[PDB]
Amino acid sequence: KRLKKRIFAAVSEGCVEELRELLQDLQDLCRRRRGLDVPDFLMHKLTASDTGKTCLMKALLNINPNTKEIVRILLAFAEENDILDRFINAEYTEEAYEGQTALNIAIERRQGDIT
Amino acid sequence: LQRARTILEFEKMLPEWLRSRFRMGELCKVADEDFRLCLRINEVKWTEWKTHVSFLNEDPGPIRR
Repeated sequence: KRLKKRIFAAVSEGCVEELRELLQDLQDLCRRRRGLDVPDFLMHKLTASDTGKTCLMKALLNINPNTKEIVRILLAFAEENDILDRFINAEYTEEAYEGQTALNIAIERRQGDIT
Repeated sequence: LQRARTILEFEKMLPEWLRSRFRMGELCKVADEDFRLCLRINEVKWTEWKTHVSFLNEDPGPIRR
């Protein structure tokens, strides 16, 4: 169940219902492995194995007139498992355009409101 | 026009297999089956400050790798 490819799709379109079902599913899978990697494994399920890109970086790529609700529930998920500081201030680590947090995109996407 | 008048004639008197690949070749279109049509890359400057809806990639400068 490649949930990453599902949720990278689901933010590319921006269906909040499809996103929420992905959100309920991955959190339910997180509760099954409540061992030691409760900040680590969830991050790796958000982290691109190539590029370091999270869903949030993918989110600010494709603009959408639904995205204010999209990011909001996404951050509510980030605060839910206490990962937000590691999540938000995560940067591009694929050493091409490196050091790029998604905050960079938010000014570049001229969306100062949600920024 | 006159240097353009020349340059095709050299190519016209070039029946090789055209090793001089002058172009990005078969670079894919947005159409899911049409991954064809060799393309070009060019550069634009400051006007029309706005959000950009349509794009193709995750914005590198050259191609990746």
